[PDB]
Amino acid sequence: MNAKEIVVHALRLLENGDARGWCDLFHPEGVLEYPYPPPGYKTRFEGRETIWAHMRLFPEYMTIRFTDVQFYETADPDLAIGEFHGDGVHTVSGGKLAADYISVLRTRDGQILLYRLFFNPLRVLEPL
Ligand SMILES: C[C@]12CC[C@H](O)C[C@H]1CC[C@@H]1[C@@H]2C[C@@H](O)[C@]2(C)[C@@H](C3=CC(=O)OC3)CC[C@]12O
Repeated sequence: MNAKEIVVHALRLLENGDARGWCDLFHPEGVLEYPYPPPGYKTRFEGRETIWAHMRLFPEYMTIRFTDVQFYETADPDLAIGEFHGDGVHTVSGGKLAADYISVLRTRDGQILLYRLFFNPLRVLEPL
């Protein structure tokens, strides 16, 4: 798949609570980044296993759906840059996360080398 197809397939996996499948999309040496992380969190997760250690916990703590996926037109199909919106619900709290993302994804042969995901960490600290 090209980068834009991988992005949309990745969002679909997360919406279904399938964090294992989402991590499976990364290259073994692939990198997840949160350039604007919530206080305390790392900004960079290197390697598929390190990413999985982090993401495996998500499905139990939160449910999410995405909307408004829009891509800017790049030159190379293995790069996608898109904005979208996520609406998460904390399972225990009932608290809600409403986030506008911008993402940069670099792919190589159907696997993710870089998934750079900008969001406003203030939306995380202020559930609704
Ligand atoms: C930073 C974050 C904040 C909510 C909660 O504390 C869990 C952490 C780790 C997990 C993290 C959320 C923020 C969320 O917006 C994420 C970035 C969200 C993602 C959206 C995305 O495309 O991939 C990941 C799913 C869950 C998420 O990966």
